[PDB]
Amino acid sequence: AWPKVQPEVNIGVVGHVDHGKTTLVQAITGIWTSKHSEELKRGMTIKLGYAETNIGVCESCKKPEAYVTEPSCKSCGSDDEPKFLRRISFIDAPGHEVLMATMLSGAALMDGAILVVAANEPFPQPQTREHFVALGIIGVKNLIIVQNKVDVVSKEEALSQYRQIKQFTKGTWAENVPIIPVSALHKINIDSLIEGIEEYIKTPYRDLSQKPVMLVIRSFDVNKPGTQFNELKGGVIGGSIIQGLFKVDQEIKVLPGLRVEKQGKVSYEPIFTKISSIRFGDEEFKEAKPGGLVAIGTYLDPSLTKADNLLGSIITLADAEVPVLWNIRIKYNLLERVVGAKEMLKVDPIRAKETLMLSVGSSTTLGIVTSVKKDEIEVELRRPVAVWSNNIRTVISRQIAGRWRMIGWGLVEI
Repeated sequence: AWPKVQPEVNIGVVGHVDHGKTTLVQAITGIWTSKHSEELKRGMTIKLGYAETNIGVCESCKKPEAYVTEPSCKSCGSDDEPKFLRRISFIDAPGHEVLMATMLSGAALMDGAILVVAANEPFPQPQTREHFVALGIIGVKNLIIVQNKVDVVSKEEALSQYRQIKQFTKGTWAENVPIIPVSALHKINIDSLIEGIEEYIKTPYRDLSQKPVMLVIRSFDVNKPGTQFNELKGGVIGGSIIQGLFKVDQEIKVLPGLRVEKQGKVSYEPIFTKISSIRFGDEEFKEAKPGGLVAIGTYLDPSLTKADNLLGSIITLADAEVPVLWNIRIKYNLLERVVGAKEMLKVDPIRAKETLMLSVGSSTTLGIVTSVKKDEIEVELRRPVAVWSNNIRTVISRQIAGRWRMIGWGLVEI
């Protein structure tokens, strides 16, 4: 039989627009990501397209048709349970995305991604061009492009566009990202896509002994109304554990933690508690490894987690040693120009004393530059950040126009 495991990789599905990639996940998995009642029935995630699947292969059958997301090979005249390969998860932002300071999170929670482009529209649309650029800044690796809606266009018109795409990736990091053509609506060529995810978005190497760290992307008071006081449950933390391993019953802390205002002056107190449960989807486990979105029960005053109070923090083992710097040094690489408004605008170098909005892990906190050099800048943060590792990639964003737009990335120095 196939196992009851947690997902081991997160794949971000970055689409052009609407439910034309909400149904692509829905097609690979069979459980709509936008407006999924899986948030009501174990799976609370706002704005989150979070769905998972098991991936197997019928050894007895030919590829790509040999891949299955189900324990069955009937698809190809075989009653042999197929081989299980892994369980994966997809993440994507609903319809007119809104992936401004939300997509930046995917940076940490994304072992690879999928950029879906409409095959019956001119390539590359505006949104597509920039989506492309955001994946460079995010530093996302494994990428696959998907020509959606190819059954609505001629093999030649489909092939023609293919060319433009390859002629766009020509020169950039995605020089050779594969382009897989499908039809998410009427399910055309979905097998090749599963074979593609298997070949191009392999699960990255994991060191299960590394300092356990988890990025909290959601948190809340799981209790319902009318609950009798002596029957309440501790706050629940939702997020993706990045490195390390977390077992139920461990002593953990939350960084930066709880904001304190004593003596008129603002300070942060790390929040300690213990793990009461680990849950990946509908299934409860005992260990949480990097892989999908995990819901963690705690002994925290629900009042501390209610309405994502903790979003942006990071969970680490109680004893871990993680600094939280109100001031950080960054080895950056700015962007030449950024598309927007009329024609693809130019980026001004880092001005001293200007306000930037940087994002470490799942925390985008803005600060003030205090020092500027060719490769390094020093920023005075509005809120402290927990620097769990040394070269934690950061995304620098300036408010060009009225929108906070990405102007480059950088590595945090310590």
